[PDB]
Amino acid sequence: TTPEEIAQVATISANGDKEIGNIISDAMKKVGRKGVITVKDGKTLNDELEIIEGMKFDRGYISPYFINTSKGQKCEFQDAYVLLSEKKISSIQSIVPALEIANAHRKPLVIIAEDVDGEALSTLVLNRLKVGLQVVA
Amino acid sequence: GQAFRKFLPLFDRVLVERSAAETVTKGGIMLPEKSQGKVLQATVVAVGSGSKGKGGEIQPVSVKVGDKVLLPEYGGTKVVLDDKDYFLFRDGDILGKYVD
Amino acid sequence: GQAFRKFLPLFDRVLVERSAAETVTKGGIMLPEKSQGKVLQATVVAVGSGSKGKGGEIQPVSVKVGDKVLLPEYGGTKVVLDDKDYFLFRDGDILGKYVD
Amino acid sequence: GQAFRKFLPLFDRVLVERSAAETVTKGGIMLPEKSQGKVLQATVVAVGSGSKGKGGEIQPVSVKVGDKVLLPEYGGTKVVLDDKDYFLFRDGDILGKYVD
Repeated sequence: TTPEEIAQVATISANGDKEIGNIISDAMKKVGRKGVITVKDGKTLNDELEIIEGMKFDRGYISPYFINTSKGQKCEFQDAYVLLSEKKISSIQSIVPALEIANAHRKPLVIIAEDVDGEALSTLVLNRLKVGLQVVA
Repeated sequence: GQAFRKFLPLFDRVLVERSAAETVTKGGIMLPEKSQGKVLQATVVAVGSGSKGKGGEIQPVSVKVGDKVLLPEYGGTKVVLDDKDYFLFRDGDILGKYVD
Repeated sequence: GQAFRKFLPLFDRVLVERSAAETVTKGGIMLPEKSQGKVLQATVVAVGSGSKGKGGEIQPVSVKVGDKVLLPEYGGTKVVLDDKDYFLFRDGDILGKYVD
Repeated sequence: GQAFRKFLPLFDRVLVERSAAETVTKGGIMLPEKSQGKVLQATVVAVGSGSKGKGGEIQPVSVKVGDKVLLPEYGGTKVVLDDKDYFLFRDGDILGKYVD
């Protein structure tokens, strides 16, 4: 019934290590007692807990030129439009109207797709570099 | 026939200048220059004398100088006049002209 | 000849627009849009002046503006007028027209 | 030209209805429908105005409406009128008609 019992169970099961029990109690407090907790290696001396919030997936951007924040080599937008598709965006005509809405409403656009072929990618990079369109594939 | 920049086509051949390729959309999205292809809209800058399909008289060309026309995707010959590109077609190869 | 949307086809070419593809059946079953193909029923929106198969006079086109026609499966040229699709055929390529 | 179910073919095209494929022999053996092929016997249900092989006059079609004809293996076009199949041929493509 209490997180103290959770910490005690995780401490006993980890051969008396109180820090492992405390970190498991913190993880179960953050993501829930039925949440997803994954153990992996660390490059530091001490154990650490990282809480990943929202929808984070293992895919980076397609084009390196989309970086608008070079402080950490990342693309950063606030209040952005999202265009989602399971088909690879290749043609010009399949990418112009979404850019038209994103330019008319003056909002960033994140295009999550299976892939982006050379024609649509060249259009996106040319609009990002030349006129300064806030887009990321 | 009518000669344009010291060049007059022979028979029913028509020399046209292709229209400028569209670089921006109506909303303001830039287009890459490699994906434009060839412009099918042209303006007639030179006409020939005409063919001889019927004996006796010589048939004039249907189009005239200064007529906007629609080109087929094939059938053009590149002519370099004053280091500028022009296209030679036939009179029958022209699809249709824009009247106003 | 007759001009549609500031476009007049040349010689015996005929500009038509295809009829709308069927989306539901007569009983109410929806059809997918990817399996419709091309509509063979069109209406004539523009006609040319005509060809010169015989010497002297010029032959008018068989069809006129406002005639529903049946198109062949091959032999059309796509023309974009006002960002709308139209098809250019020849006068002899038209199979037959619907008389009412 | 003669029209059939609000359809009139153009030039020298002839619209015919193929005869019913046989399924029972003269002795009483039923035949499979898949191994029947296409029926080469048809009846003329629509004719066009005719072609312009000679200048001036217009040439009537050789066949008329209500004539039984023999079709070649190829050269026909499928036309769906009232969800029923008809075949468009040329005037010269018809092999011969059955007189009585």
